[PDB]
Amino acid sequence: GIDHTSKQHKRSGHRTAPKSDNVYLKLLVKLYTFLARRTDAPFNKVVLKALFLSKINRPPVSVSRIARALKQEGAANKTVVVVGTVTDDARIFEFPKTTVAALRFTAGARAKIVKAGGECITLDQLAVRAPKGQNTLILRGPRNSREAVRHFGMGPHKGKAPRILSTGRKFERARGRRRSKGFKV
Amino acid sequence: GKSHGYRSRTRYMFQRDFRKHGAVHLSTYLKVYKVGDIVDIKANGSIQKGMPHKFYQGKTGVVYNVTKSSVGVIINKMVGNRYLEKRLNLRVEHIKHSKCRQEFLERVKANAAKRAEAKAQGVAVQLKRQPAQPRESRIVSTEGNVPQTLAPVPYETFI
Amino acid sequence: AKSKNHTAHNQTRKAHRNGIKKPKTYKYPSLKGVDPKFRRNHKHALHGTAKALAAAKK
Amino acid sequence: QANNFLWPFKLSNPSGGWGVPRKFKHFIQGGSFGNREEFINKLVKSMN
Amino acid sequence: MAHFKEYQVIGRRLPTESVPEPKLFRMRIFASNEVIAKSRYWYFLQKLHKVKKASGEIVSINQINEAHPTKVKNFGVWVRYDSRSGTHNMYKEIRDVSRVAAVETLYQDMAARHRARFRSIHILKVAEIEKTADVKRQYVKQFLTKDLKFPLPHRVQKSTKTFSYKRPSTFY
RNA sequence: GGUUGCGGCCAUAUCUACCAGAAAGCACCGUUUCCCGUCCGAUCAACUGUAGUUAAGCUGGUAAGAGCCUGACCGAGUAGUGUAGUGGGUGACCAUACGCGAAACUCAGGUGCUGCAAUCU
RNA sequence: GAGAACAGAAAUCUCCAGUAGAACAAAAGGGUAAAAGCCCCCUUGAUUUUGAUUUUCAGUGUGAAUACAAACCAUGAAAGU
RNA sequence: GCCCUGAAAAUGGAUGGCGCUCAAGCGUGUUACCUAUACUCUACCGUCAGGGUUGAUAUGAUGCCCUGACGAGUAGGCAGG
RNA sequence: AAAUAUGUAAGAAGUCCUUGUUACUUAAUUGAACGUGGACAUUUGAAUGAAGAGCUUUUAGUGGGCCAUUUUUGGUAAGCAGAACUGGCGAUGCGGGAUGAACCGAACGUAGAGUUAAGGUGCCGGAAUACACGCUCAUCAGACACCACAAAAGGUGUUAG
RNA sequence: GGAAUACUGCCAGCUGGGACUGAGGACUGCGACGUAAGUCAAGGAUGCUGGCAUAAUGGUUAUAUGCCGCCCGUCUUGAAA
RNA sequence: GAAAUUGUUGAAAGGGAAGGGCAUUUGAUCAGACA
Ligand SMILES: [Mg+2]
Ligand SMILES: [Mg+2]
Ligand SMILES: [Mg+2]
Ligand SMILES: [Mg+2]
Ligand SMILES: [Mg+2]
Ligand SMILES: [Mg+2]
Ligand SMILES: [Mg+2]
Ligand SMILES: [Mg+2]
Ligand SMILES: [Mg+2]
Ligand SMILES: [Mg+2]
Ligand SMILES: [Mg+2]
Ligand SMILES: [Mg+2]
Ligand SMILES: [Mg+2]
Ligand SMILES: [Mg+2]
Ligand SMILES: [Mg+2]
Ligand SMILES: [Mg+2]
Ligand SMILES: [Mg+2]
Ligand SMILES: [Mg+2]
Ligand SMILES: [Mg+2]
Ligand SMILES: [Mg+2]
Ligand SMILES: [Mg+2]
Ligand SMILES: [Mg+2]
Ligand SMILES: [Mg+2]
Ligand SMILES: [Mg+2]
Ligand SMILES: [Mg+2]
Ligand SMILES: [Mg+2]
Ligand SMILES: [Mg+2]
Ligand SMILES: [Mg+2]
Ligand SMILES: [Mg+2]
Ligand SMILES: [Mg+2]
Ligand SMILES: [Mg+2]
Ligand SMILES: [Mg+2]
Ligand SMILES: [Mg+2]
Ligand SMILES: [Mg+2]
Ligand SMILES: [Mg+2]
Ligand SMILES: [Mg+2]
Ligand SMILES: [Mg+2]
Ligand SMILES: [Mg+2]
Ligand SMILES: [Mg+2]
Ligand SMILES: [Mg+2]
Ligand SMILES: [Mg+2]
Ligand SMILES: [Mg+2]
Ligand SMILES: [Mg+2]
Ligand SMILES: [Mg+2]
Ligand SMILES: [Mg+2]
Ligand SMILES: [Mg+2]
Ligand SMILES: [Mg+2]
Ligand SMILES: [Mg+2]
Ligand SMILES: [Mg+2]
Ligand SMILES: [Mg+2]
Ligand SMILES: [Mg+2]
Ligand SMILES: [Mg+2]
Ligand SMILES: [Mg+2]
Ligand SMILES: [Mg+2]
Ligand SMILES: [Mg+2]
Ligand SMILES: [Mg+2]
Ligand SMILES: [Mg+2]
Ligand SMILES: [Mg+2]
Ligand SMILES: [Mg+2]
Ligand SMILES: [Mg+2]
Ligand SMILES: [Mg+2]
Repeated sequence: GIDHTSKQHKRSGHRTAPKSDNVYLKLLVKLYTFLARRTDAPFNKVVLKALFLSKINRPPVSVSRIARALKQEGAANKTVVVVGTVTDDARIFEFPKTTVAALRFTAGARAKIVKAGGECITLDQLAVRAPKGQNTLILRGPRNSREAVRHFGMGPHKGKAPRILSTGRKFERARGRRRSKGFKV
Repeated sequence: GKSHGYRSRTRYMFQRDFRKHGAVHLSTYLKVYKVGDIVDIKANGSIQKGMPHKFYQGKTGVVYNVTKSSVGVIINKMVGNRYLEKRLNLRVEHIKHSKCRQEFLERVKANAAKRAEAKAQGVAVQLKRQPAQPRESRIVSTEGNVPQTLAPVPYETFI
Repeated sequence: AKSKNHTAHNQTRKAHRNGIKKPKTYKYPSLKGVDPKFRRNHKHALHGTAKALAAAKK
Repeated sequence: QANNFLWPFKLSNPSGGWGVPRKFKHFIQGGSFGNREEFINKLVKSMN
Repeated sequence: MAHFKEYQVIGRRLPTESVPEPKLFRMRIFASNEVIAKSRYWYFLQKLHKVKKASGEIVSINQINEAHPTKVKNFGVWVRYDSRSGTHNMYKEIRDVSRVAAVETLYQDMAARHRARFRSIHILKVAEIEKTADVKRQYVKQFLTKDLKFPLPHRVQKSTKTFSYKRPSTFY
C-alpha cells in the first residue's frame, strides 16, 4: 500500500484545447502550438493558452484602452495584440495609428482604427510578421467587471449586492439593512 | 445549566503570582511601543480595564496602533480550518516587548559583522546555523582514573 | 429518544483535508481602526511628500 | 542534494527472514525495530 | 533472552569545562550482542548514578572470553528477582564449563522454576567456587564424590523411519 | 566612602534582640502674629533656625537568630510522564524497551545592588 | 493583648501588635492597603454624535464589554481621572 | 512455582475436533520450515503527468512516439460508452 | 511544580547611512508615521520534505453513528449511560484470531516468479512427532492477547528460595 | 613463547544444481576484448533437433474430485438473521 | 407463436436441499491455423 500524500489521478485543471468547436479557432491553435514547441519565445506560450480561454476569461478590450497603452513610455510603435474581440469607444476623440492583431474587431472598432490609418490584423498575419512576437504589447480586458461578480461573496458586512430581480425601496431595504430596523447587514 | 461568561475558567490564570500583589511597578508604564513591535500578551488581574480575553493569554502578536493608554495588537486566531485576523485593544499592563526576536536581531547584527569582517580579510564565512552535530572521536586516559566496577544490588527493605 | 449530545470526533480530520490555511500576509495591511487623529494627519503628510516628487520631476 | 537525488530504495522482504518471531518490538527485546546499529547491514543485504 | 556473551562495558558522564575527566565506571554484562549489552549498561547505571545515556558516553565495550573454556567449574551464582507479589534475593550453584554457559542455564532455570522472564532478573554476582566444601547446594555436591560413575538406564533410540521390523530394546 | 532630594529592580531590602555612628545632612526640637485644620497647633498650617539633642528616627555592625535569596552527580535519574509489545497477572496492578524528568529532603554560600542631582572631614 | 467610675460575656475611653486573617448590594472566583476598604468635600461622564474592536459566532443578530475620534462637562494645586 | 481442595443448574458436547502425559501441557532458549489481494522483479489494462512529432509524396493532430508513477470504495459528483 | 499538548520568531516585505512631507506630536525641525538618495546577494542566514503553489464560482450527499488503547463523569455493575485525543468499523474485500462489523497483519487493476507479515508446523492441515534446560500427574490436569471469567483461604503433593 | 581454530566482517575471488520470464523489432547509446583485423554475454533470445499436422494442443459444455461459497432487495450503529 | 409451466424421447448426476468460485481428469462437442 502507499501512504499517499496527494490525490491520485488528478487532472491539472487547465484547458488543453479550447472548448470551442470552431475550425478556424482550431487552426489558429494548430499554428500556435507549433510555434510554442519550436521557438523559445514566451509570447507564443501565452497566446496558445489564451486561445483556450472561454468567453468570460476573454473580456473585450476597447479601442480606448488600446489607446491608453500606446501612451506608455516607449510604446507607441508597438503592435498590440488582443486575443479576443476589440470593441469601439466613442468616448475617445483622437485615436492613434498602430497595428492591432486580434481575434475579432467589431464594425466600429475596425473603422476607428482604420480611419486613423491604423491596421487590423488577424492572429495568423500576426504570426508571420512576428514569430517571436517581437515588438508586441498583449492587452487583456477587465475580467472582474462582469455583472456576475457583483454577487460573489455575498454575506453580512461584505458589501456585495443581493441577487434581486425587481429593485427599489420595498425590495430588501429594511430589517438588516438599516440601524432602525433590527440591525444593519 | 452551563456557564460561559467572559472570564470563565480563569481562576488561576488571572491570579497574581505569590507575594507579588499590589501596585504595578512604574517600569511597565515607562516602556514604549511602536507600530510593528512584537509583544507577548498576559493579563494583570489587578487591572480590570483594557484586559485581554482569556483566549489571548500566552499569545504573541504585532502592534498595529498606539493610543493614549493602550496598544492595538493583531493576533491571528484559527477558527474552523482557517485563521482570521483579530485586533485586540490592550492596555499597557497586559503586554510586554517580546524577546522572541532578540536571538535573531542580535544574530543579524552579528552576521553583518563577521560578513564584512571576514570579506575584508578574504572571505570563507559559513553563517547559517547548524544543528547539534554528533561527537567526534577522542581518547580517554586512565591516569588517575582506573575504571571502578559496579554491580547491581540485592533487594532490601529499610522502613 | 435520547441521542449523542456532542463530540469533536472527526473534526480535525475534516479541518486538515483542505488544511488549516496559514494566515496569508500582506505588505501594506489595512489601517482599519488605527487612531483617527493620526490618520487624518498622516493623510496630509502623504499629500505633502507626493507633491514634493511631482515637484522633483519639474 | 546527493541524497535527495536518490529515490527511496525499494527493498524486498528479507530473504533469510527477520530473525525474530515478532517484528514490532525493539531490536533490544528480541524484536525488529529501532537502531540496531551495525546489524542493519545483514538485514538490508537480505532485503536487497 | 539468548545465547550469551559477556561484556565489559565502560562508560562515563560526558565531560564539562569544570569537570573534564569524569570518573569511569565498568560493568560486566551478560547479553547476546553489544547492542543489548550497552543498553543493559545504561539500565544499571541509572540505578546507581546521576546519569542517563543522553548525558553520558560508552567509553569501551569488550567481550570477555572464558579463561579456561574446557575446565569444569563449580559456579556460585547470586541473583535478584521479581515474583508476581514481591522481589527477592537468591543464591544458586551451577556447574558448567564457562560463566557464559552458566548464565544461560540460570535464566533457563529461573524461567522454569520461578517463571521469571529475563526482564525480572539481576545477576548480582557470578563467581567460581575455588575449593570444594564451600560448594553448598547438594544437587551439585552429588557430582563431586570420588570415582563417580553412573549408568543411563532405559536407552531410547531415535527411529529414522516410521516402521520398524524388530521391536526396540532399551538396553544400554 | 557618608548624607540628602528624586528614583529603578522591589525581603541578599523583611522580622526579633543587642551595640556602634566623626563631619555635613536629615531629624527630634522652640513659637502661635499671619494663611490654614483640629474635640486636642498630637496630625495638619504658618513663623524662627533662634532656644536644645543624638534619646529616638536614620545608617551600620552583632546573632551555631526567624524569614528570604542562591547553588549542588544532597535526595533522584526517584515520583510523574510521551511512545511500544498477541509483555507478567483472575484481578488490583506490575516489570521491561526508546525518551522527557519533578517537588519535598539534605548540605553549602549569601543578607540589598544600583541611576540622576546636590552636599560633606 | 494590656489598661480606665457605675460597666457585667457584650456600652464608651487609650495604647500596643496586626499582609488583610476585614470590608467592597448580591452566588462564587478573581482583584485591591497613603486602596478598590472607612470618614469627609465638590458633583452628574448614568451625558452628546456616529464608527472600529473582544466574547458567544455563521466570524449573523442580541446581551455585555474594550480602545480611540468629535462635543459638552465634573473634580483636583496638578499630572490626571 | 506447577499441581490439589476451596469450585452448585438445567436437551448431549466441546483447548475448533481427534487426541496428547521425559506432551501434542506450563516457563524459557536456539534453528529450520509453511503462507496474504502486502514487499521485490517482469508482462498486459486503464488513469494521471512530463516530453517528442505538420515536412511533402498514403490512411486516424480529437492523432502517432517516448518516459515515470499510480489503481480499495457506500451516499454522492463527473466522465467515456 | 512536570511529561504530552500550545503562542511567536529563524531576513530582499531584510539590515545600516544621508535627510524630505504634515494640519499629528515635542520646550524645540523634537518625535511619529510615510518616503527620495546610498551601501551589502544565494551558507540571504536552522533541519526534512514538496507529483508545485495561489485563487474563484457553483452544486451533491450528510446533519440517528458505533468500536479499540489511553485520559475520564455518573452508576454496585452492565454487551449500561456520558465527554477528551488518536486510530478504526460504518463505506472494505484479502491473511490470521475455528467461528465473529470494530482485535492482529495488511488495505484490493488482470497475471507470472520470488520473499514475508500476523499466525502456525502430531493428525485433521500447507509446515521439524526439531533441538535444548527445567517444572507439572489432576477418581472432574492443562493448553496462548482482545476472548468467551473465578476469589479469600488452605495442603507434611512436588519444586526451587 | 609460537602457532592454529572459532566467531564477526569484507572481495569489483572462482564455481555447480533448480525454477519463472524472453517485453522490444533495421541501424543510432554507454562500453568491453584485441597490436590489429576483428570480436562480444555491451540500449529486452537465439541457435540446433525432433514429434504432430490433427481434436493432437486449445475453446465450449456436462460430470467428478481438492479447497472455498449463507438470500437478495431494504431501513439500520449492526442482517444470513 | 417467447416465457413460466407440461408430456414423450435421448443423455447425465443424485448417502438430510440445490445452485456458485479457482483448478484439472473424464466424456460430448467445436473454431482456427498448417501447407
Ligand atoms: Mg456597470
Ligand atoms: Mg444594474
Ligand atoms: Mg458549570
Ligand atoms: Mg467599568
Ligand atoms: Mg427525541
Ligand atoms: Mg442510545
Ligand atoms: Mg445528534
Ligand atoms: Mg540467503
Ligand atoms: Mg525460505
Ligand atoms: Mg539458508
Ligand atoms: Mg508468534
Ligand atoms: Mg533479494
Ligand atoms: Mg574469565
Ligand atoms: Mg551633628
Ligand atoms: Mg508643635
Ligand atoms: Mg507642618
Ligand atoms: Mg544612639
Ligand atoms: Mg537564618
Ligand atoms: Mg509513561
Ligand atoms: Mg497491554
Ligand atoms: Mg513504580
Ligand atoms: Mg467577591
Ligand atoms: Mg497612595
Ligand atoms: Mg443608564
Ligand atoms: Mg439574525
Ligand atoms: Mg456582539
Ligand atoms: Mg479445559
Ligand atoms: Mg491443536
Ligand atoms: Mg515450549
Ligand atoms: Mg497480485
Ligand atoms: Mg509492480
Ligand atoms: Mg475505484
Ligand atoms: Mg510546535
Ligand atoms: Mg527537496
Ligand atoms: Mg514539481
Ligand atoms: Mg455544497
Ligand atoms: Mg451542504
Ligand atoms: Mg444541510
Ligand atoms: Mg485501532
Ligand atoms: Mg448508513
Ligand atoms: Mg477493512
Ligand atoms: Mg479467513
Ligand atoms: Mg478463539
Ligand atoms: Mg477433524
Ligand atoms: Mg503436513
Ligand atoms: Mg529441521
Ligand atoms: Mg494477559
Ligand atoms: Mg507448595
Ligand atoms: Mg521477442
Ligand atoms: Mg518480441
Ligand atoms: Mg490424421
Ligand atoms: Mg480442426
Ligand atoms: Mg493425433
Ligand atoms: Mg457445473
Ligand atoms: Mg465452507
Ligand atoms: Mg426496509
Ligand atoms: Mg434497530
Ligand atoms: Mg436471530
Ligand atoms: Mg398459430
Ligand atoms: Mg448431458
Ligand atoms: Mg471448468
